[PDB]
Amino acid sequence: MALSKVKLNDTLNKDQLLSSSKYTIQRSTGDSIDTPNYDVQKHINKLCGMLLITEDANHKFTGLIGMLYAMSRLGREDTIKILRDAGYHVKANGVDVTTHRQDINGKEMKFEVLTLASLTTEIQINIEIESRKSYKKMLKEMGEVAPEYRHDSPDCGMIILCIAALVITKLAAGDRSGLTAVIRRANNVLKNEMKRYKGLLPKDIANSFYEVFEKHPHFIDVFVHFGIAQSSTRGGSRVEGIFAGLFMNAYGAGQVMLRWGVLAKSVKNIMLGHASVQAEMEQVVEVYEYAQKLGGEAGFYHILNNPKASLLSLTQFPHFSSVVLGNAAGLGIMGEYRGTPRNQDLYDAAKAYAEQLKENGVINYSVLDLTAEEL
Amino acid sequence: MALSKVKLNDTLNKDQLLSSSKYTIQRSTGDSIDTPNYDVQKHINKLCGMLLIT
Amino acid sequence: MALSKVKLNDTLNKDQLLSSSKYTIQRSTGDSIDTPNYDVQKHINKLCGMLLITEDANHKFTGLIGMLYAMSRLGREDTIKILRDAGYHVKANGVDVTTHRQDINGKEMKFEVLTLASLTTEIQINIEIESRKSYKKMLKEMGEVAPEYRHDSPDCGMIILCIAALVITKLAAGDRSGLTAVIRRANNVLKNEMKRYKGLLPKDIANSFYEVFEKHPHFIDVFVHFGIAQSSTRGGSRVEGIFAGLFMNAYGAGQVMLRWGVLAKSVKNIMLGHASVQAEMEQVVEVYEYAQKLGGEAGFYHILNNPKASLLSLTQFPHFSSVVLGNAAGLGIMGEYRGTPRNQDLYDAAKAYAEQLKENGVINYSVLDLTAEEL
RNA sequence: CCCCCCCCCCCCCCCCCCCCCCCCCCCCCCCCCCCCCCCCCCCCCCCCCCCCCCCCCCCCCCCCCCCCCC
Repeated sequence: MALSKVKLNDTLNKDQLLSSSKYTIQRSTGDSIDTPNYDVQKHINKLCGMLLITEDANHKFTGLIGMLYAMSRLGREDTIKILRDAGYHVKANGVDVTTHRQDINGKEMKFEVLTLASLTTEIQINIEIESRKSYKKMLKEMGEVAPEYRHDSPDCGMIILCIAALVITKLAAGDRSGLTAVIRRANNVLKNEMKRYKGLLPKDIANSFYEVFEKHPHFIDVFVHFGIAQSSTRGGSRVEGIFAGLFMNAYGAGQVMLRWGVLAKSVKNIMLGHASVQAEMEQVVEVYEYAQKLGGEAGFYHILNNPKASLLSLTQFPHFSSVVLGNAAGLGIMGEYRGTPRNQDLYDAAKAYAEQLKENGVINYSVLDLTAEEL
Repeated sequence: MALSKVKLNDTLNKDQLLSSSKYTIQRSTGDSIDTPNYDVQKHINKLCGMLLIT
Repeated sequence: MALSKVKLNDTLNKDQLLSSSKYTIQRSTGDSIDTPNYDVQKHINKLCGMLLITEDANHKFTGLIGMLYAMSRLGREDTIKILRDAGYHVKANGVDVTTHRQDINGKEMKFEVLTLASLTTEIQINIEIESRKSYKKMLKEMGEVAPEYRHDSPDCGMIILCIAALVITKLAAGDRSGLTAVIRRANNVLKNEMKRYKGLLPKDIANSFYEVFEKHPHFIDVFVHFGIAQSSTRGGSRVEGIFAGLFMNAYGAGQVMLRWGVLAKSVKNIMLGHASVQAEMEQVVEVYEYAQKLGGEAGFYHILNNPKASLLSLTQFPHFSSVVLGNAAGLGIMGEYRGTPRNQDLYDAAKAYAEQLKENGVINYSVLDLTAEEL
C-alpha cells in the first residue's frame, strides 16, 4: 500500500533519455574509405582466393581485404548508408578495375588491380605473384587442379569472412584473448575448408581481423550489419550457411551473465529465495524486461560499443550476480570464465545446491495427464 | 510471481533481428546464366527424351 | 471518508506551475561564443592529442578546448540549437582553419591554427611547439612512435572528455570537493590510457574542466546534451564506450537520497513502520511519483541547475530522511557522505536494525513453487 | 535553498545436419402416393357534462484577507 508503491525505474529511465536525444554527434573517420560496388565483387573474391591457395601466405592485409569483400556485397550505396547511420562523415572512394603493366623477372606482364586508398597496386600484384607460385607447385603435385582447390571457387570471399565471424564471437572481452578459442573452433567447424586451401591459417587471419577492428573501429559496425544482411538471405551455399551459423553464435556476447540467470530460474536453484537476493529482485526484473523490450538489435550491443550496453549489466546486483554465477559453476558450465562473485558465501551455497541438482532427476507427472494409468 | 516472470526470448528475438535488416547483400553468380523462355520449352523436353531413350 | 479525503498536492502543483509559464526569460551569455562545425573536428582532436603527448603539459586551456571538441561533434547548427533551447542569446562565431607564419628559433615556420574568440592563435602554436618537444624526446626513447602513442589517435578528443564526464559525476556538491574522487577513478578506469599518454594528468585537467564549468555555466548544459547525443550512438570505439559508461554514472547525481529510499523499502527496514514516518508517507509518495512522471530527463536536473530539482528533495521530510539515511548507514554504504539526519533517534534505530539485517539471510520458499520436494 | 557516498563495462562453451516413405484401388444415377380452393352471422351508432371562484410580494443578522519556519 504506502511504501511498497515508492520505487524509481532507473534502467528504463536511462534508455528513455538516450533514445530521445534532440541532437547528434558525427565523427570524422579518416581521410578516405573505399566503397567497392557490386561490380567489383567477383574480382575481390578472386583476390581472396589467391591468398587462400598461397601456402604460408602473408595475412597482414587479409583483415582489410575481407572488409572489402563484405562492402562489395553490401554494395556502394548500402555500405555508405550504414556508415552515415552509425554517424561517421564519409569520404567515399569509388573503386575501379584497371590493368597494370610491370616487368617481373625481366619480362613485362599485365595485372588486374583495383584503385584503392587502403591498398597499393604494388602490394596487390604481390599477392597475385605469390599465388601463382603456390599454384604451379599445386599443379605439379596433383597434375590438374580441381575446382574446389582454385582461387575461383565462389566460396573464397565467404570462407575468409568465416574466421572474421569467429573473431566477432570472442570480441566480447575486447582484447586478443579469444584467439586460441578462435583457432580451436575454426579447426573443427572449418576443417573441410582447411583441406582445400593451404592458405587458410586460422591464427594469422584471425589476428589480421582483430587488427583491422581495433585499428578502424567503424568497420566492426559495417561487418555486423553485413553479417545481418547476409543472414537475412533466403538461400545459399553450405559455406554461407556456416558463415551465418557462426555469426549468430555472437548474438548475445557480453550478456552471458543474463542467460545464466534464466538458467538459475529454470533449474529453480534455491539460493534465489534468500532474503538479500529477494531485495534486488525488483530491479533485476526491470533489466530483464528492458532486454525484452529492446529485442533483436540488443544482442549485438556489446560487440559494437553501444553505450546503452552498460544497462544490461547484472553486475550492479552483487547478490543475484553471485547466486547466478554460482549456479553456473555448480552445473559446470563456467570456467575458464574470468567473472568473480561479489558475494563468496552465496556463490558457494548456490554452487553447492547446483552440484546436488544434477544428481537426482525426480519425474513430474502433473505436466501430462492421463485418465487411466495402471502404473 | 517474482523470478518466474524473468525470462529472455532468444529464438524469436533472433528471427526478429534477421527479419528486420535495413540493408542487403547481393552476390555475383558467374559470368552468364541462361534463362530459357516458355517458347523453347518443348524443344528442351525433346532434348531430355533423347537422353532417356539412349 | 470525511477528513482522509482532504489533502493538497504541492509537489505536482508546483511542477504544473513551472511547466506552464506563458512567458520566457533569455540570458546574454557573453560577447562571443565559438561554434566549431563538423569540418574542423579532426583538427581539434589533433590539438587535443598534442596536449596528451606533452609530458607535464599546461592544462589551463584543456577545459575550454574539450568543450570545443564536444561542440565540433554536435556540429555548428545543432550546438546553436541547444543554446537557444536553454535560452541564451548567441553571438555565433564561425571557426575557420588558417595557416600562420612565425619565426621560432630564428627560422620561419608554418602552423595550423583556428580563428577563435576564446583562444589566441598565439597560445595555440605554443601547444604545438611544446608537443613537438615531448615528441622528438618520445621518438628517441622508443626509436619509432606507435600509433597509440601519437596525437593522431582518433581517441584523443574523447579521452579528454572522459575526465570531463567524471567531473560531471561529482559536480553534484557544486564545489571542487569531488576532485580527489575524480583522480581516484580516472586512475583505475582510465589506467590503460594514462600509459599511452604522458600528458593525461587527472588532477590538472579535472581542475581545468571544473574551471570552465564554474566560469561559463552555459557550457555545462552543452556538455550534458553532447553527452546524451553521444550516448544515443549506435556503436563506437572502446573509449567512446568508456565515455558513455562514466557519463551515465552521473545520471541521478544529487538524488542519491532517493535511491537509498527505494533501498530501505527493498530491505523492509522496520523503522518505516513508525508512526511519525507513516505521517509523512502520503507526501513522500507524491514526490516519488513525480520523479516517475518526469522520467529520463530528471536524472540530470541536479547537474544542470534546473530549478525544478528542489522538488525531488526528501529533506522536506525529516523523519523519513532520517530512517533512509540510517538504513544506508547500517548497510555501510554511506560515508564519507556529509548528509545529517534531522532525527537522531530514528537514524540510530534504523542503523541498528539495518546492521542486524546483513547477519541472517532467511530463505523464502513461496517465490518459487514445486509440486514435489523431498527436502 | 538545495546539495554532499561508492562505482565503467566486459571475460565460458558451441555451427548445423544425418531415418523411412509417392499416391491411389469398393459400391452406387434419381425418381415413382394422395390432393385446386372455397361455402356461417354480422354496418356502425345512441348517456350525462364548459371552465372557474381562497389567501400572499419580497426583504431585513455578523464578518475583508492575511501573519510561522525554511
